[PDB]
Order: sequence, then structure tokens, then C-alpha cells
Amino acid sequence: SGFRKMAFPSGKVEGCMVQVTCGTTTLNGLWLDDVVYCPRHVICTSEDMLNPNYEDLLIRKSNHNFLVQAGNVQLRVIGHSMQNCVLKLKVDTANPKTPKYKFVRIQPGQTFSVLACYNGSPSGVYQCAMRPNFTIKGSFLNGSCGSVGFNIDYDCVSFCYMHHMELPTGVHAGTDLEGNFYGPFVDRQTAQAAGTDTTITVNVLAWLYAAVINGDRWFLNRFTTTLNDFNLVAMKYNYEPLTQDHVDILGPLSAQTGIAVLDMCASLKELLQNGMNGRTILGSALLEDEFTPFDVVRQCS
Amino acid sequence: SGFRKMAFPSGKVEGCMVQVTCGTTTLNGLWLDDVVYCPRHVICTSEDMLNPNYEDLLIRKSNHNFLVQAGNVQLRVIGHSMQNCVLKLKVDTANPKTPKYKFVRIQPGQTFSVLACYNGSPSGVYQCAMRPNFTIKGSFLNGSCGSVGFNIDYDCVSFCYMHHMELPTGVHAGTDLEGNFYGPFVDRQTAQAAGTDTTITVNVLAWLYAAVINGDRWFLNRFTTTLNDFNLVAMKYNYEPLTQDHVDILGPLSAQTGIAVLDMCASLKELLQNGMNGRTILGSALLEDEFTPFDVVRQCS
Ligand SMILES: C[C@H]1C(=O)[C@]23[C@H](O)[C@H]1CC[C@H]2[C@@]12CO[C@]3(O)[C@@H](O)[C@@H]1C(C)(C)CC[C@@H]2O
Ligand SMILES: C[C@H]1C(=O)[C@]23[C@H](O)[C@H]1CC[C@H]2[C@@]12CO[C@]3(O)[C@@H](O)[C@@H]1C(C)(C)CC[C@@H]2O
Repeated sequence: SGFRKMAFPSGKVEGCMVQVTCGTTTLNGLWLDDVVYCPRHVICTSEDMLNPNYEDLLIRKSNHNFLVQAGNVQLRVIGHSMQNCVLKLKVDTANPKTPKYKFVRIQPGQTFSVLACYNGSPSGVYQCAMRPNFTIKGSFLNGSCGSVGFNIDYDCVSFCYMHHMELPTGVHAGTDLEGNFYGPFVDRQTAQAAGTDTTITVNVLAWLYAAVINGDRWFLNRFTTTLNDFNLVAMKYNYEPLTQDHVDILGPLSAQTGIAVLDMCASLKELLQNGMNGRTILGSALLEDEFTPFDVVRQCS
Repeated sequence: SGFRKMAFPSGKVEGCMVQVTCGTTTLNGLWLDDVVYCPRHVICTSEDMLNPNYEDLLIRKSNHNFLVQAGNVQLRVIGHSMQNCVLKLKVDTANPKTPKYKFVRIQPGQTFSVLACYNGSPSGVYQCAMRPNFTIKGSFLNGSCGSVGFNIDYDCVSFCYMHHMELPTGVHAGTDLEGNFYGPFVDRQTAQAAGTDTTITVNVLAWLYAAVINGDRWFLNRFTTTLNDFNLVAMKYNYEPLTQDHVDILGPLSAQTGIAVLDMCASLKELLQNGMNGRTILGSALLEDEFTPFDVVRQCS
């Protein structure tokens, strides 16, 4: 029993992390087979980051301009190319610790583990959600850029995030591993701001099922509601609409606890309208939305 | 910027995790050099766990009774001995992935990373604190026993916890790696219960400094207080007394933010007496006590 914000074991990713240096700019790279992936802004100086032209900046660079260190061992770069907002540095040596991996783009509402790194040195691991507004609420200091987000299915590492920048509200923006940004963000330090965020309704419902399975029952009631009447309430409290697929996805958890999805929706309506009254759910005094139905089943089955 | 409950990278520990089977009982072991460490109750059946005599149970066992699998490879056990509540199984092969390590016993109030494992297979990593009552609030299902807690200093793994049992309130009890239990708990499924817990005052203060550094300032005030007058309030709300060493340990954080320790104590007094008023601190609606001064400096420096 018990429920914690749990990250995937980070070992398989730790063995892929390297340092990439161009001039006086250094950040983290991902070394898979004979390619190192890193943010393209590694070729920018402090001045350039205002408004760079990356094609012009890259054409003026050669292989010897890129320093790659795999811990102590320096890797000889034998090729460079730009793919969207990521740089691909072809190197001398194939990473002998290269795991089975895929590059997958995730959806808002889905979770992943972040291995925060500094100068190619792993510092810590934590669980994130992709916010509805395509930002993440991470923990990143200067030199954390190139740090990756990932899930592990069996022995396969699904890489979904590379960290690029911090936004004005202190939230974080990055790309998939093909170098395509999540949300309407660009790799220049300018006047960009996160759009209005919403609460991930299906995740909050999954978390209430986790609470029931772990013996927190106080918020349950005899009432039920309709998907329409619930969605009217959701809109008012800045929650995402719930769909038939959402209730279908919550089916297994519904069956395990014996509480119908629309019954649990009735509980959420009451919690939104009334609050908690000095009471807690799984050691929290607010409604948690960074656990997916899968995350709950994983930890509570 | 940003603040997350961050675990240490788990790679160095992942490579030490094995499965130990005796009869129909299976759990996790820690393989360091040519020794595998596991809970001694692996030699107990469902019936024995009521009231076992481990000396009698072990004397009736031989090396061939212990099945150890390092993933696929089976390890030949060539010796067995009991050290307090842990079993030491001497094996054929020295673990080639054995990191630099120490066995350290931690204090109530200190934090560590847990690598939750099932049948010698790592499942996830999360951060814990040793509660004042020597329990931990972990996430453990059947087959999680033998899972270890640890810190990483430089390249050295300081192992501090091995998981043994779950208590009636759904909290967890275990030993250091010398097999000595944290708190007044024993390895038999009986009527044991956790003593009354308290809030780790110094940790809550460190977390308020983390909030200030990340731009949460609303709870600050012009007031200060004395260490005595604060400790009178602490006692009432079931907080641990604050000592001169606690304020000394908070010195660096005090200097970084320019808020005196006793000024921050005044803020905590108000938060305890008044509450938060629908407001949050670092994405929490209650006062968090599982971040040490070290944990904050680590993430906010
Ligand atoms: C790598 C990311 C990052 O961390 C950036 C951005 O959020 C993003 C891109 C650039 C840095 C940073 C500008 O702002 C940063 O937040 C900051 O950490 C960087 C320094 C320390 C001020 C150095 C200059 C540097 O331009
Ligand atoms: C390994 C720990 C553990 O997980 C124990 C205890 O908390 C502790 C020791 C024993 C098991 C468990 C008795 O209670 C358990 O909570 C439970 O998970 C175990 C089973 C699944 C019921 C099987 C029998 C077994 O006796």
C-alpha cells in the first residue's frame, strides 16, 4: 500500500548522457548509437539568443568546434546536421550502453520521468506531466538544457522530451527528440508566455480511485450525475471536459473498487463546490492531476 | 527554477538488485561484491510469520535451498549466515557492477531515495523521509521486500534502508543494512503499531526558504519571534522543538534570501495559527516536511 509520485528507474538513460561544448556554451547531449542529440542553441552565444539565424550560425561551424565528453572519454565528432530545433552530432564511437529505444511525441495530460543533468552528469530523477498548455512544471537550473524526459515499457526507453528553455512564470518548454517544440514556443529568449492552463480531469478521477484503493473513502457519496451535468461544473472550475473514452479508460479502476465512473464524478463535483474542510486525500490538501489511469494501475495493482 | 520531490539517479543501485527464493517465498536481494543481502524472513512460510524462531529455521537450511537469479544468470550460493534481521548469502561471483558504497544508519528527519523492486526487477524510484516515529510513508506491494533506500555522495552509494514489513496504518518498517530495525518493530506479522508521529520543523523552515528563492513571498511578515516563544507554539501543533543547531544549519539559506531564521519562524507561527486561506506554497496547500536543508541547497543553488 501507499501512493508516491514515482519516476522510472533512470539507469538506462544515465548511460546515454554526455556534455556538449561549443565556444563558451555547454549543455547536455543524448548519445544513442553513433549520434549525440542536443539543443541547437548550443551554437549561440549570450548575445545571439536575442534573435538568432541558426542556418547562418551552423554553416560557420565545423566538426572540431564541438567538444563532446562521455564522462572522462572525449568523443571525436565526424559529422553535424540540424533537424528542426535539435543538432545531430555523428561521433567516432557507437554508445555500448545504447538501450532499446523509440522517439515518441506524448499528448497533454500524459506523464514521464525527467533525468535532470548538469555538464553531462545526472543529478536527480522526478515525474512530470505535459500540461494542457504544452508547458511542464520541472526543476531546472542553468546548465540543465539537453536533459531528457522518458517512459520505460518493458526494456524499451520511449524518449518524449528534451529541455530547451525556462518561461517567465518559471515553467519550462522543450521539444520531442525530432526537435519539434511542444506548444507555441521557439528557441530564443524573448517575450513568449504560457497560455491559460486547465486541470486534467481524467487524472484527478484516477487519483480519487488510488485514494479509495488505499482506504481514503470520506469524499464518497450515494449521489451520481450525468456526463453533461458534470461537464457544466468542470467548465466553471477550469477543468477539461470528460469524454466517453475517459470513462472507458477509467473502467478497470471502476471495476476494482466497485464505484461507477459517474458516481466518482459526483464526488469531484462536491469537492469542487464545497472544498475539503481541513481533510486530506493521499497526503494532499488539493486535487492532484499528474497521475494517469496507467500510473495508478501500475502502483495499485 | 522550480521545486520537485527529486530522487537520486538509481542506475548504480539497479545493477545490484537480484531475486532470492527459498521454498515458495521470493523477495529482493542486494548483490555487493560476492555477498547478497536480503530480509531473513525469506526462510519463513505464511504459517511461520506468526511467531518464528530464526536460529532453528536457518540451522535446518543449506546453500542449495537458496535460489538467487541476477536477471537471467543464476548465482551459486556457497555460504549463508544471519546478521541481526538480514541474511548474508556468499555467492560464486563478485558483482562486476558493484559501486563504491557504505552502510550508514540515518536519523529521523533525513531523506533518501527508494528503488521499489519486484522479483529483483526495478519498478520505480521516489524520495522518502525517516519519520520521527521511525516509520516511512513509502509505496510497496507484495514482493517489494528487500527493496533498498540510499543517498549518493559523489560516486559513493550510502545504503541506509532495507524494506521488511507494512504496519496496520499502511506505513512501512525496515532495517539498516546491518539488519538493525529502525524503531520498535520486529520481523513477525503481529499487533505492532507506529507510535504518535510529529512534523519535522527544521525541514518545513528549509521548504519555506525554497519557496522564497522560487518567488513565493506572500507568507512573509515584518514580525520576528524568540526560539523559546516559537517552541511554545511548535509543542501545541505537534511540531518538533527547534534547536540552535537547526538555526545554524539554516544559516546558508538565511544568508541567500536575506531573511533571518527567527523571522521565518514568525511566518510559520502565523501559518500554523491562521492557515493558508486558499493560497498555496510551491504547489502545495499544506506545510511540507520531507525536504532537508541539504535537499533545498542541492536543488536551489
Ligand atoms: C538553456 C535554457 C536556460 O536555462 C536558459 C533558457 O531558459 C534556456 C536557453 C538559454 C538559457 C540562459 C538564459 O536563460 C536560462 O533560463 C538560463 O538558465 C541561462 C543563463 C544561466 C542565464 C545563461 C544564458 C542562457 O542564455
Ligand atoms: C514482505 C512484507 C510484506 O509486504 C508483507 C509484510 O508487510 C512483510 C512481511 C510479510 C509480507 C506478507 C504479509 O503482509 C505483507 O504486507 C504482504 O505483502 C505479504 C503477503 C502478500 C500477504 C504474502 C505473505 C507475507 O507474509
